[PDB]
Amino acid sequence: SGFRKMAFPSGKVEGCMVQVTCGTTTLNGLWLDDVVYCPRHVICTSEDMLNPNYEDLLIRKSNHNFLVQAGNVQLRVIGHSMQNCVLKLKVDTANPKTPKYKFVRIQPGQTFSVLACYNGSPSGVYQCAMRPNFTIKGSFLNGSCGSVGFNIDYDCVSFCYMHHMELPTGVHAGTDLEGNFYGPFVDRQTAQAAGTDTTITVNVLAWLYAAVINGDRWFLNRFTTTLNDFNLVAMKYNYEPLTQDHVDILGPLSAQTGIAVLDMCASLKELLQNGMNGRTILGSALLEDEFTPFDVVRQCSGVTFQ
Amino acid sequence: SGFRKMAFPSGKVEGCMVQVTCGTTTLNGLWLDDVVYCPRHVICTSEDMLNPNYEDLLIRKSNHNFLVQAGNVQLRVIGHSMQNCVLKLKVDTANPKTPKYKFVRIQPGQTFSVLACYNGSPSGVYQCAMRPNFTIKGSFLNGSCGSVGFNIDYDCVSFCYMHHMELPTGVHAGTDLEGNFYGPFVDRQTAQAAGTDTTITVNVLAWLYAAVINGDRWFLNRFTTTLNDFNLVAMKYNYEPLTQDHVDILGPLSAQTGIAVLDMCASLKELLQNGMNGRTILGSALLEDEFTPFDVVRQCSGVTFQ
Ligand SMILES: *CC(=O)N1CCN(Cc2cccc3ccccc23)CC1
Ligand SMILES: *CC(=O)N1CCN(Cc2cccc3ccccc23)CC1
Repeated sequence: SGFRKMAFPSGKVEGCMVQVTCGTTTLNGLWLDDVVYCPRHVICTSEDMLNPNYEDLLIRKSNHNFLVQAGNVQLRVIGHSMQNCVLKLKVDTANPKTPKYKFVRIQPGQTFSVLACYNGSPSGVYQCAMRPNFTIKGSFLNGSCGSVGFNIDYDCVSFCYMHHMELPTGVHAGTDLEGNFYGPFVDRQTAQAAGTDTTITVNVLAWLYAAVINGDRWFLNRFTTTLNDFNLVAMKYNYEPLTQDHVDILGPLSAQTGIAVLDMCASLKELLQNGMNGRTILGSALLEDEFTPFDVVRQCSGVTFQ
Repeated sequence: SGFRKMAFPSGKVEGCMVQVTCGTTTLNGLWLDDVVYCPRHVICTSEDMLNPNYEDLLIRKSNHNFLVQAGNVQLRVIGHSMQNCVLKLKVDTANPKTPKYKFVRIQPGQTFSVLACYNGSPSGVYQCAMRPNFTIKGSFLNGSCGSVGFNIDYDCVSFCYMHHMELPTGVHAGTDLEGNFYGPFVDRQTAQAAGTDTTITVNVLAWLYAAVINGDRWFLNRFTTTLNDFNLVAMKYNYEPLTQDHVDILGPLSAQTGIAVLDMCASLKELLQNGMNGRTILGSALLEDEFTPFDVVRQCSGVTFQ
């Protein structure tokens, strides 16, 4: 028993992190096979960031201008190209520690682990959700860019995020591993506004099911409700609307606890209107939305990986 | 910027986890050099747990009764001994992935990372604190015993915890790597009561300093206070008393924020008496005590490891 915000084990990713230096800037890169991936703003100076023309700046760089280091081993760049907002550096040595991997573009509300790195070296690991406004609320300092987010399925590492920037508001924005930003952001030093950050309703329900599995049952009430009636209340509190796909995804948790989704929705409705009255659920005084239904099943059943 | 409950990277520990089987029971073991460490209750049946005589049960076991597996590689046990509540299985092959390591017995209030494992395979990683009553509030299912807690300093893994049991109350108890339980618990299926679980005051202060570093300053008030006056209020709310050693440890955070410890204590005092009024600090509606002052400095300065 117990419930924790659990990250994936990071060992398979630790062996892929390298340090990338171009001119004076030093960021993290991700070394898979014989290619290193890193944010293209590694080629910028502090002055270029206000309005960078990446194509023009990249012309002034040659293969020998990029210094890639893996601990103390040194890689020779024999080819470079820009793909959207990431640089692909072809090196001479394939990474012997390359795991079974895949590049995936996640959807808002999905969760992943971040391996925060500085100078190519791992600093720590934590779990987070992609917010509905395509930001993440991470922990990143200068030099952490190029750190990656990932999931592990079976023996395969699915890379889904590379960190690029901190917004003036303190939240974080980045790309998939093909270099397409999540959200409308651009890699330029200019005022950018994220949208409204709504609560991931299907995740909150999954976490309420986790609470019941672990013995916190006080919020379970007599009422029930309808999907339309619930969504009308949810949207007033900036909760994402619930759809039938969401109800389908919660089916196995319903089956294990004997509590129907709409009944659970009626408990949530009352929690939104009346608050929590100074009580807690799974050790929290706020409704938590960084666990997907799959995260709950995974943790409550003990799924392991390679 | 940002602040997250961050675990250490787990790769160095993942390569040390093995599966240990004796008779019908299968737990996790920790393979360092040519020794495997595991909970001694691996030699018990479900019936033995009510009142086990470990010395007598261990007599009925020989070296070939223990099956240790590392993925698909198999270790041959050539010597076994009991040290307090852990078994030390001498094997024929030294672990090639043995890191620089150390065994350490931590003090209540210190934090560490747990690598939750099942059948010798990693499932996830999370950070937790040793509570003042020597329990931890983990996430553990059947088969997770022998999972270990650890810290990383420089290039050295400091093992400080091995999981042994779940109390009837849902909290977790275990030993150091010499097999001495933390707290008064015994590895036997009997009703055991943990003491009162108090809040780790010095950690709460460190986290308030983290909040100020990250821009949450609303709780900062006009008043100040004295150590004696603060402790008188803290003990009413089951907070650990603050000592001068605690004030000394917080010195660097005081220097970086320009806020004196006693001034920060006066803010906490008002938070304890008046509550939080539906506001949050670093995304939480509760005062958080699972960050040590060192965790805050580490995260807010970007310390890396091997
Ligand atoms: C994450 C990291 O290591 N850095 C982030 C900031 N900086 C370059 C950079 C990249 C994208 C946008 C942006 C906007 C303003 C200032 C700097 C920016 C390098 C280090
Ligand atoms: C953690 C784990 O894998 N297990 C814990 C429970 N069990 C054996 C065991 C060990 C210590 C105390 C105790 C008390 C009651 C029941 C079982 C107990 C094996 C699996």
